[PDB]
Amino acid sequence: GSHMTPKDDEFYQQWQLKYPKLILREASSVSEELHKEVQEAFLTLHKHGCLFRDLVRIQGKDLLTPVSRILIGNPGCTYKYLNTRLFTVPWPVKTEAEIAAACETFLKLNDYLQIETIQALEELAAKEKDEVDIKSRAAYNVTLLNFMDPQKMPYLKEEPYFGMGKMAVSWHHDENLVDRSAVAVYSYSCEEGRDPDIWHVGFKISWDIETPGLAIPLHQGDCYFMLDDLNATHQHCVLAGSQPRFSSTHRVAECSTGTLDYILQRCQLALQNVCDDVDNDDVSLKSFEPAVLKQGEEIHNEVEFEWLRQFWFQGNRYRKCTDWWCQPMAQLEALWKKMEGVTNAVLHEVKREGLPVEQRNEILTAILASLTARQNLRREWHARCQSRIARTLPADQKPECRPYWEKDDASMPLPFDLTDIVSELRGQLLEA
Ligand SMILES: Nc1ccc(-c2c3ccc(=O)cc-3oc3cc(O)ccc23)c(C(=O)O)c1
Ligand SMILES: O=C(O)CCC(=O)C(=O)O
Ligand SMILES: [Mn+2]
Repeated sequence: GSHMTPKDDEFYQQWQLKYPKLILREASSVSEELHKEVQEAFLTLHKHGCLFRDLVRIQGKDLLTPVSRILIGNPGCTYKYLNTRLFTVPWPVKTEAEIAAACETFLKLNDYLQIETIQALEELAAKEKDEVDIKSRAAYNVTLLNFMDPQKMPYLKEEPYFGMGKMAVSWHHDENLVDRSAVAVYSYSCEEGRDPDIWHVGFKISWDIETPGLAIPLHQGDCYFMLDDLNATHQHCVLAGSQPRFSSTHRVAECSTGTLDYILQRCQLALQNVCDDVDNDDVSLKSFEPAVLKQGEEIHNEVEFEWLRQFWFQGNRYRKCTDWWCQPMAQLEALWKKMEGVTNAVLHEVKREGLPVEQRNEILTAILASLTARQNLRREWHARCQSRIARTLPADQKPECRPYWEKDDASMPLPFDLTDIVSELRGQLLEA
């Protein structure tokens, strides 16, 4: 396989024909005011130690990301990538001053790229011959900031299909975005085919290593845009240059189950089955209808694994840049605590003498999948907090396996290990 750069005559026609949805707006087209401001913001944020490598999970393997990052965006919003839920350090939509200033900066960058994107989608629709679709597909709600110093890596991976050389980030799609939403990137480089010293973004068509890929050079302050279905039909990578580089990748996160407000509302829904006169250990339930119980235990898992464990796995490295999620995480944890009491109550009702076995088996069938999953995921999370590489990470932001309590701890109604309880309930349902 081979690739094209501006050095090739075919590059330009290839781009115009097979990539009308990829746009480049060079540093020139953006005000020097903005450049200085966002570059300063990157640099303060780096100096404050705000960007972290993530301890992600891909195809069974625990991996540190070579790139270090921080998520910034709408308050209460989250972005899930490579099985890791990033929580926004918030920007001032309708903290240590400096850090708050940088977030405001990236908010205005966001406004600018949003305008540019709408503009480009308008021109794109015009060449193809509804403005709600356009504005929603450009309504960026977060940006994921990236940093890599390539001299810090002992050995970089070779781009395997087209000879593009060294890769900072492998071929992928930006995942979990609103359908056909655009992606806008501000690239900031600290400065026989593609020049190894310059950073490039690479592109290929999915499934296809015969059509030569493109490597677009990125100089300081250059911006690129992926429009409409480009991010789905094509893969992209990042090709390392000689110097360090920052980037700001503004996206429309699909967040329909990804906001604080959403998960709080799910918790409230589970707790509608609970007599709520008073908050004590005496949890009593309004109903034991299978469908209501299933839902409650499903929500129990949702808040526990998508929110609590995800959050605390990141070693609380937010209080380094914000405390916005502190009380929300305390509130969710308490809501999850009550839900522990709920599961206990359901177990108590199952073991109760005087319950017709038909109603007992109706309940078991409703909750077994949830308690099973709660066991399996709890093991995964516990392993993932010990493991090989979790060893190394600085104790100042190393994975905490929260919530966690010992067998001896009697502030909690149930044990962390549910294996006994799962076997016992699975046996009863087979009792013929
Ligand atoms: N240790 C690593 C962990 C993750 C990735 C990586 C990927 C590695 C493999 C892959 O198929 C997709 C990847 O997508 C990424 C997206 C990001 O925003 C950041 C990193 C990746 C990589 C990589 O780029 O090869 C290495
Ligand atoms: O930095 C870029 O240009 C693309 C962003 C990216 O691939 C990433 O790190 O998620
Ligand atoms: Mn990317």
